[PDB]
Amino acid sequence: MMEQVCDVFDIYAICACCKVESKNEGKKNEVFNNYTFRGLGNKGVLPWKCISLDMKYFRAVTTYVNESKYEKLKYKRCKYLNKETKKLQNVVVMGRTNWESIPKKFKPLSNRINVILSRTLKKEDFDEDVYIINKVEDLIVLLGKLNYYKCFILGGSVVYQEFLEKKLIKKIYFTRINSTYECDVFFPEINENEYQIISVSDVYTSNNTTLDFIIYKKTNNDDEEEDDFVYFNFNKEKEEKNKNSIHPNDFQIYNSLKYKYHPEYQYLNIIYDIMMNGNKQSDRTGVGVLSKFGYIMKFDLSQYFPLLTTKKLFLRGIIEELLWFIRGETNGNTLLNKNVRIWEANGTREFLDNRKLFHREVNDLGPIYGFQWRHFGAEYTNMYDNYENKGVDQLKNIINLIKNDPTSRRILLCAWNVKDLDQMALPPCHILCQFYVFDGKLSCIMYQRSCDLGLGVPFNIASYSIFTHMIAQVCNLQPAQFIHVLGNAHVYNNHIDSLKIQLNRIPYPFPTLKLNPDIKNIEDFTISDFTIQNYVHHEKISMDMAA
Amino acid sequence: MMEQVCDVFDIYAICACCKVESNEVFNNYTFRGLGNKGVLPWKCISLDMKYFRAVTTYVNESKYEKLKYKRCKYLNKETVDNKLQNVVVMGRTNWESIPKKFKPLSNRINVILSRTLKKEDFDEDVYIINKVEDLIVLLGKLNYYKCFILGGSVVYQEFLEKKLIKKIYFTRINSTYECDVFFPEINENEYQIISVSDVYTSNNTTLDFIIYKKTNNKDDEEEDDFVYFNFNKEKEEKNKNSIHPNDFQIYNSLKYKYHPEYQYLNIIYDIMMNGNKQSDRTGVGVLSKFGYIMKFDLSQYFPLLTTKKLFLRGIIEELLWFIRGETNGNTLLNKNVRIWEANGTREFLDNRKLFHREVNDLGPIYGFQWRHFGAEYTNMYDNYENKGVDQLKNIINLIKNDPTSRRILLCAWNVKDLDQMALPPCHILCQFYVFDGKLSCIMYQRSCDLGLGVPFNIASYSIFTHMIAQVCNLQPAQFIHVLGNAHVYNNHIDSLKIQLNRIPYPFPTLKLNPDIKNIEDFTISDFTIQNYVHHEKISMD
Ligand SMILES: NC(=O)C1=CN([C@@H]2O[C@H](COP(=O)(O)OP(=O)(O)OC[C@H]3O[C@@H](n4cnc5c(N)ncnc54)[C@H](OP(=O)(O)O)[C@@H]3O)[C@@H](O)[C@H]2O)C=CC1
Ligand SMILES: NC(=O)C1=CN([C@@H]2O[C@H](COP(=O)(O)OP(=O)(O)OC[C@H]3O[C@@H](n4cnc5c(N)ncnc54)[C@H](OP(=O)(O)O)[C@@H]3O)[C@@H](O)[C@H]2O)C=CC1
Ligand SMILES: CC1(C)N=C(N)N=C(N)N1OCCCOc1ccc(F)cc1Cl
Ligand SMILES: CC1(C)N=C(N)N=C(N)N1OCCCOc1ccc(F)cc1Cl
Ligand SMILES: O=c1ccn([C@H]2C[C@H](O)[C@@H](COP(=O)(O)O)O2)c(=O)[nH]1
Ligand SMILES: O=c1ccn([C@H]2C[C@H](O)[C@@H](COP(=O)(O)O)O2)c(=O)[nH]1
Repeated sequence: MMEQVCDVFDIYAICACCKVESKNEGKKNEVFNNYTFRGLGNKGVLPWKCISLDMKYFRAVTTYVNESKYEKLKYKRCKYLNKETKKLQNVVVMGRTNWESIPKKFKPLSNRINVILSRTLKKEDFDEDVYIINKVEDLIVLLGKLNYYKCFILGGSVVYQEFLEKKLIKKIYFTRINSTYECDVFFPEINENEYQIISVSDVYTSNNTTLDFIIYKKTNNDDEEEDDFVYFNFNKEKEEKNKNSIHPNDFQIYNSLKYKYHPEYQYLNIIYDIMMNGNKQSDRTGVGVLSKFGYIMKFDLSQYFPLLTTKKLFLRGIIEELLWFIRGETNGNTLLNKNVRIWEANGTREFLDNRKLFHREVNDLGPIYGFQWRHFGAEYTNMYDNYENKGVDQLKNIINLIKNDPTSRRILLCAWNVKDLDQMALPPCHILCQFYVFDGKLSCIMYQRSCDLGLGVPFNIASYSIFTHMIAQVCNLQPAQFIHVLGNAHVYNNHIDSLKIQLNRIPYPFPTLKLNPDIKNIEDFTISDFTIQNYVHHEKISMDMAA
Repeated sequence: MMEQVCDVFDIYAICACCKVESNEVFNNYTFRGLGNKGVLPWKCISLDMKYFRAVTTYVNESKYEKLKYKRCKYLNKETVDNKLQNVVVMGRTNWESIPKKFKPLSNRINVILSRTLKKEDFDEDVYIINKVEDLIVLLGKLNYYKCFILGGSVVYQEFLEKKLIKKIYFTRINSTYECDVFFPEINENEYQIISVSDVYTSNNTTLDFIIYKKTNNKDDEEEDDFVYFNFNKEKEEKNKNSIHPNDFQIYNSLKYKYHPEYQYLNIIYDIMMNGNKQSDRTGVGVLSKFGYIMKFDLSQYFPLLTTKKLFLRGIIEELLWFIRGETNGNTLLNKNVRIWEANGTREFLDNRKLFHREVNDLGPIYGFQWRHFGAEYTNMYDNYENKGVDQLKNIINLIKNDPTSRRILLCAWNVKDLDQMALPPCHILCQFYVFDGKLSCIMYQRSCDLGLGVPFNIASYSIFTHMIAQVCNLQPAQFIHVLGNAHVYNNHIDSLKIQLNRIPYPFPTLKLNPDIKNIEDFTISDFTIQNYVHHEKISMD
């Protein structure tokens, strides 16, 4: 290498970008890409009032130093300048407008060497402990004279534009604010060939927005204990086959990422695991799956709504399904009249006949979820019957227990009624929900005996997440964790190519779910009581690719 | 001038010890069998052999310079002497004991402590020595990564006596053999264990690998990226219970905790550090968390906890009682199995509003749901033959006829019958999975008393997996344990703190009488545990 200025001087950019108005931004038919998050500023200030978690991120990154790693950095810089060889601090560079946007109580930025770029102002115009430079070149001369750890370009847009076009940035630390505000300055459109995303953080809520932290990297375009690790892996040739192979190069992006901390990676990593280590099994008439047995996902509903972003999902159907369940309905026609076709195939004359339900009316699904939720143990007759005060009203029971016996270890909703399995159109995939209450917070475990990772699971995650919110609210609690246990976890072979596409997509910050807060009984919700805010997602995928 | 010679020249011992012939008390000295009649005590353990090969062969050429620099400084020298391999040192008996076809040991500087024979009869690359002192001389003049003392007894004895050993790479063979020669008693004060491997089956024995270390008293680009993602972690606020982790010195002093028993101990450590303080229906406190998974590989071991003593006659009798479909508490009481006694008292049933239920009539619990799900429960004496759904019969038929079915569940949580039960089932369901003639089992437990309950529960369902596997001509693969409400009783904490500071032993094995091929034909005599090496019993209360 002919060492580059950005690598010698460790020059990084840090920014936060929200989404922008854009003539309503198309409206619902909207395309999303990394350029969706581009809003920097409005009227010489930030577009948002306070996002404290971003502020705390920005301070920790820009203040953090590692003394032991100075030796190697001084040598490199001294070598580069062909030269021989206080508390160590980072340098932070601000345009004059950026500097003027910062309230006085914050500046100069604590535990940091403050640098301001200006032509109009000179050192005589500042009271503060700051360096003025009038030239990008004077910054590089200055880093050559100073003891510092890393150099952070803090914006604004004009400063971002010139440091990027000069190829002076080695990584961009980029906050995605997943909300829309009025903006009049924007971050430069990043060239996907110059910079690639290498890391994605967990998703958080701060001040009524979700947000995450991504890292772009510029492209090329007691030691003793370490050996004991090698020894303990003398037998790792069984997972070194990765039985199925499916080729490395099909996951360049997935495998390129260094930190994969976005909760959507719980889903994508299970799909990777099944693709590389799954067992080949028969399924039905030849169809074919890769299968594994026993996974757990955990989703923090206090921080986000885990609606998958690596493809497009609609929730109207699965919400109409959940309301249908809560009503205790088994009538397929109710959903079909709402153009929800989830249960259509399971209600046909042929499907019911092949289940031996010869005496069952078309779209009479029998004693499935709804009936077990409101009437477990009652004799199923038909889908029109009035089952009032027949069987156990489980739903009512668990709402009572959450409200009056919250430390109970017996708050389960169970759909797997052994007596009734053969009368069901098909037995339930979603066996039981158990609830947990601590400190005014409701968590839900859902055990799923059979899990179609390609099609079913993304919707099942959404269903039980919404359900946790509904139970949390009618019992006066805040939603905490939704915990999803996978028994038979499988990828249909038909889905494999579609999933390969999806695995190489980078998740977006999750949306948020809003419930009408006036709804105080589980029975009183209707479709318009549910709102998904700030859903940023990749393009729709048909998992079939054929029909 | 404060540097051990052992640290300079990097002298490690590597041994394999089985158990020896004669309630038994176990300790690290339990495992001391080395040899028998100038030969290994056992026919052939291919996994110990494989481990041996790798550890003694392996070098890191990128880490040698730092070694050559501390070494040549020490000898009051500067240069190499006046492809990097390791050094391997054998006693003469140890040297002869090897079948010729292994000698000299591939890719290794073979040495031989022999006061008797000399260079004469042997090539170059095969050094010989008269004293221990003359080994240091030869390492002083050599290019070698690390020096491994390969035994035998006399050699370990005198190398350990002369404080010359930096670490002991110690294989525990968990079977008994006839033996002439033994490893010395390793002083708990001289040495300490810093690492425990996974447990393995090789040649009809379980074994693990542990590391003793001599006691000290007696791209960084993405290294910073890692710290940025921790910007929002709680430091001492998230370690939010003052259980005082410095009471777990042993637990926290181990580097590598790969023994499957750590799946249990780590969950206890987690609920102690991060658990939520709650009341419960007994009124004693708990620390509780929600949602864990443990997986045990039944093909390699029987996961009976070793960090305390467990008894299994009672839990097997419970299981056989379930399989029979019994709900009669008295059957168990008359066999001195008292698991369900408290749940069958007049006072307990009355407080459960079961005023019309006879003592020790537990109602439609496990056994009744497994063999009669949906039948109308009358009393514990009624004949229920061919009433309700025989789930146990059904899961076995599905395993044999439809093994790729995703509907092989055994469910005890009969919502209709809960109020009639002495108490609702803690063990909600079992799901089964068949691949390549191998049976795995998930058991979902809604309520988990770590400490008293869960250790038994692992054993119960591990045994059941073996029984269903046998009668379906399958091999057991994984038992997978999902914990919903996972709690440590505050009255258990002092006892668990003692337990976490104990190092597991290699697991035992379960042998079933192999003639049994119908789930109903098992009897208590059909179950044996082999090679159960355990720490002292603990009263959890
Ligand atoms: N969301 C985020 O992460 C961030 C948002 N912001 C916001 O961005 C906006 C500010 O951005 P913007 O308007 O582009 O202005 P900048 O903050 O980029 O500052 C521009 C000014 O800096 C000086 N300058 C820049 N480059 C040079 C140079 N090479 N040599 C000499 N002087 C130079 C000039 O000062 P002069 O005119 O005095 O010569 C120039 O007018 C505000 O809304 C602020 O709130 C800012 C940083 C980060
Ligand atoms: N379990 C394990 O990991 C291992 C077990 N073994 C087993 O142990 C037995 C071998 O142990 P053991 O019988 O005690 O024999 P050793 O292998 O310890 O060899 C003893 C002989 O080595 C020589 N020797 C010992 N000390 C010195 C010294 N200080 N200076 C010069 N020569 C020395 C002498 O041979 P001479 O009289 O010729 O000078 C001595 O009689 C066998 O049954 C073998 O299979 C062996 C290796 C590993
Ligand atoms: C937006 C922000 C702070 N976050 C990220 N990720 N990257 C940045 N470059 N940022 O801007 C740094 C300069 C602006 O500073 C402030 C503005 C308003 C204040 F009230 C206080 C401050 Cl300190
Ligand atoms: C027991 C053993 C092999 N394993 C461990 N962990 N530590 C040791 N010191 N070992 O002994 C090494 C010398 C013995 O070598 C052989 C004996 C018989 C053979 F047929 C082949 C060989 Cl190589
Ligand atoms: O909500 C649902 C319903 C169904 N399935 C999938 C799992 C299996 O692929 C199939 C059910 O088939 P059985 O396991 O019942 O055979 O449907 C889901 O993933 N989620
Ligand atoms: O095999 C068993 C039976 C019971 N329990 C524990 C869980 C709780 O500590 C208690 C059951 O009481 P409830 O959770 O149902 O209140 O018994 C176990 O851990 N294992």
